[PDB]
Amino acid sequence: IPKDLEPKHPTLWRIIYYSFGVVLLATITAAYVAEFQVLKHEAILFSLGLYGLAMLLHLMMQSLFAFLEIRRVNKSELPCSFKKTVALTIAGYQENPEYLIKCLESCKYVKYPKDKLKIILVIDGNTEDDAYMMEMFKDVFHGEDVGTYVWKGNYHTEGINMVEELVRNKRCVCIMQQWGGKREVMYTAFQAIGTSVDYVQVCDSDTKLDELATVEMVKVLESNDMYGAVGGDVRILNPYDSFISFMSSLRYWMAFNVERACQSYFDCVSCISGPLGMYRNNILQVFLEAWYRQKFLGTYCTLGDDRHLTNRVLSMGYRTKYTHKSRAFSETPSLYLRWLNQQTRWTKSYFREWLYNAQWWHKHHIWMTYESVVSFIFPFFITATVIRLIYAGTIWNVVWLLLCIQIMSLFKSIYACWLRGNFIMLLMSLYSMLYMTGLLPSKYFALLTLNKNYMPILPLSIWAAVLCGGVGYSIYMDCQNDWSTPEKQKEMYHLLYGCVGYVMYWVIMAVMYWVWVKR
Amino acid sequence: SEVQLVESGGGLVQPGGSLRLSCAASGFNVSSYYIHWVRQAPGKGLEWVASISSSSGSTSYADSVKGRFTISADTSKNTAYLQMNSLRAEDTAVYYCARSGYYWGPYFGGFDYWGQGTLVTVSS
Amino acid sequence: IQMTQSPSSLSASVGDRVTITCRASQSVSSAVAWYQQKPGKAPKLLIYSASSLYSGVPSRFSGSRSGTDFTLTISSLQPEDFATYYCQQSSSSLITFGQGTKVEIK
Ligand SMILES: CC(=O)N[C@@H]1[C@@H](O[C@@H]2O[C@H](C(=O)O)[C@@H](O[C@@H]3O[C@H](CO)[C@@H](O)[C@H](O[C@@H]4O[C@H](C(=O)O)[C@@H](O[C@@H]5O[C@H](CO)[C@@H](O)[C@H](O[C@@H]6O[C@H](C(=O)O)[C@@H](O[C@@H]7O[C@H](CO)[C@@H](O)[C@H](O[C@@H]8O[C@H](C(=O)O)[C@@H](O[C@@H]9O[C@H](CO)[C@@H](O)[C@H](O)[C@H]9NC(C)=O)[C@H](O)[C@H]8O)[C@H]7NC(C)=O)[C@H](O)[C@H]6O)[C@H]5NC(C)=O)[C@H](O)[C@H]4O)[C@H]3NC(C)=O)[C@H](O)[C@H]2O)[C@H](O)[C@@H](CO)O[C@H]1O
Repeated sequence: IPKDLEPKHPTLWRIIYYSFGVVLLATITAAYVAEFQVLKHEAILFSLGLYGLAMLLHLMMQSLFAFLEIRRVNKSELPCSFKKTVALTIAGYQENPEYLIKCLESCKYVKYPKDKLKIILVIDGNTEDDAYMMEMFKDVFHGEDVGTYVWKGNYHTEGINMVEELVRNKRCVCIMQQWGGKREVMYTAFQAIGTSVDYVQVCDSDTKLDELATVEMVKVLESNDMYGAVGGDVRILNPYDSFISFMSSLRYWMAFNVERACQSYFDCVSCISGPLGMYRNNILQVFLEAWYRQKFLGTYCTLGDDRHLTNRVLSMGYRTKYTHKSRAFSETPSLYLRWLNQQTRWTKSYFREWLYNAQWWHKHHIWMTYESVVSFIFPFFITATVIRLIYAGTIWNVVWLLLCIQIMSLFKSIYACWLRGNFIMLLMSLYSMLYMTGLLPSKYFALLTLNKNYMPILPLSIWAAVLCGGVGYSIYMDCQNDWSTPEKQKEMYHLLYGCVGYVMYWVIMAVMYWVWVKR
Repeated sequence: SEVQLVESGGGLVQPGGSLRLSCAASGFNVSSYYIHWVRQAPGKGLEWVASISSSSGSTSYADSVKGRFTISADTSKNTAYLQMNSLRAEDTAVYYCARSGYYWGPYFGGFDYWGQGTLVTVSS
Repeated sequence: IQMTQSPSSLSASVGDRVTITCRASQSVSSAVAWYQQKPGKAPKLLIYSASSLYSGVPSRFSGSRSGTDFTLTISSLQPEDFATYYCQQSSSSLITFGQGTKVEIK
């Protein structure tokens, strides 16, 4: 029944949106190159350029829009007539017997009528070693409509009829199928769902669900018929496993309650999270076959199936939303090279889906294409500025680069602390050393191997070697100079104060981290 | 434990009085299934009377039943109840009890595990 | 809403394939089920969702739908198959039963 919902003049809007994107990129590059100083004074070896003003304006507008969306969501209340059917879809491969039980109990004890909620769990690898998950599923839902099937096959390898009738007629269903991947189980569940439900909620085998997540998502979906998908806030079960887990939790809060909120202000959320997400069933059934059979210019994709789901939803003119009243708890890596592998995978999926997302910019707000362009072009300018200031041959240059990076991080952390109302977000300033060391080389590693474990060590080694050589060259070249001149003396009176401030900031941040974590 | 449904409270009653039939379930929980009351007049076809969904409170009746009859379900005894007041001479039939699943769409599942019949006679 | 069974009374021998047609004016989001009942006994479920077969029912019974019409077919009529067959259009807030279609013998 739903259609593409194209605009009245698709070609004109396409042309003007592409022209706007090209003009924005050209203007940003011209402002970066020109280095035109706006505000200046003496006795200060730094100024505010047009590029810096543009970045500050972008940060200000993103913060303002996120705050406005959060306030609007908080103020409004919705009926939730409780007349819509929901299907909770869980996929499992080898989930820990400790996390799957929590997930199943959370799904069972959610706050939604039992005659409107139907739970389906699909398990990969019916090799007699994965029956411990079906047994636990049966144990959790002993006194309900339970249908369990072991399918010696798959949808892309009878069983199909039994699977479909069990999923569409029963309430709690557990299907075990041959191993095909995360896409295979999700496709099997979506196809077996049919037209038996109105909304399809997607979950993982590890996510612990809040009791109000389903009802809040249904409430936000029922308000407007234009909405096709919605997400929710995702928390972390283990924020104290290591230093990486704590930073990951802070980054999760930031990316969910600032970036995603700002995107949802214009109803153009780019990605719906895996653990929390609701989709309209009719649109999903429309685009399911196309979504399954998608390749990146001749290569199958096994990454970012939630980002691709959101892209498919957006490609039909249907807007995606975000609500913070629905919460869930997931698990994040606590070890290096594993968080690094996850970040590399996410960057690969984002780069691969950027080209597909660029096709449907005309159907949504101009903020979508603006943010896509700026987020795509920011890291390259980051690297160029870093290289130039590193190899400029002055110690004050690298010191000021570090100070500027930390100042931007501190501004973001202060805004996050004010928005959340809680003070732990000041430690979000510590993500600068993680982004500048691993994430930046990982972006280029993902870009150079877009078509495709101790492998991402090499980009880290190259980046570290380049940085160390640059710092050594700058130190050598400033060691061979005469500082008796009154210009290098003002440079010295800046260097001393900057170093003192930098060390003091590092000391207070480390002390605050230890105080907040140890207690 | 095999699914069984037993009926109680049927008999003779003068017109205008009241009756309380009871449907005792065994082998399952009424909170995970629908409970329907179906009656068959002497020498006639089946007629649906009322339906109750426990843990949700959804009750449905018929045009010739609504207003007079009430349906409930007690989970402390794991039974269902049908209270018929303002009985008429036309309500004499054999009342059954049926179990079913839930309504999702074009798929329902059916009326599996029918109970026995209890006889109600409204006459002078 | 009205549910009409086409053959009110049907007679066939043993081994005869017999079909029963059932018409309902409300076929938007309501499932159609087919039940069988014998004298002095509670009805038993034969077919649900207008095509699926209940566990334990012999594979001779089958169900089909063609637009508004719903059909129940018995390929071979065994002596134990003589009973009264009923339709049911069951959705929330309204359930409607069919009537008649008593299968007899010559
Ligand atoms: C000679 C002459 O001409 N003049 C002389 C003077 O010389 C002059 O001196 C001055 C001077 O130095 O003072 C000098 O001026 C300076 O000039 C330079 C240029 O040379 C100029 O640059 C200076 O301005 C500053 O420059 C900075 C800069 O370089 O950029 C700039 O900093 C930047 O500001 C930005 C503005 O906001 C800011 O954004 C930047 O920070 C980064 O932004 C990124 C971003 O927004 O994209 C961030 O990246 C993102 O972060 C988010 C955070 O959460 C992440 O979430 C995100 O990752 C995504 O997260 C998702 C998620 O949900 O988690 C992921 O989704 C996942 O998807 C998968 C599937 O795909 C799913 O499976 C997962 O489930 C799902 N995840 C979950 C969870 O569900 C998703 O995959 C993932 O991608 C992340 N990435 C992206 C892509 O979004 C990033 O974090 C952030 O760090 C910031 N950059 C920083 C901090 O490094 C400054 O703002 C700017 O001010 C300029 N200086 C000034 C002051 O203006 C002159 O040039 C020079 O001429 C001389 O001084 C005088 C002396 O007298 O003399 C004159 O003559």
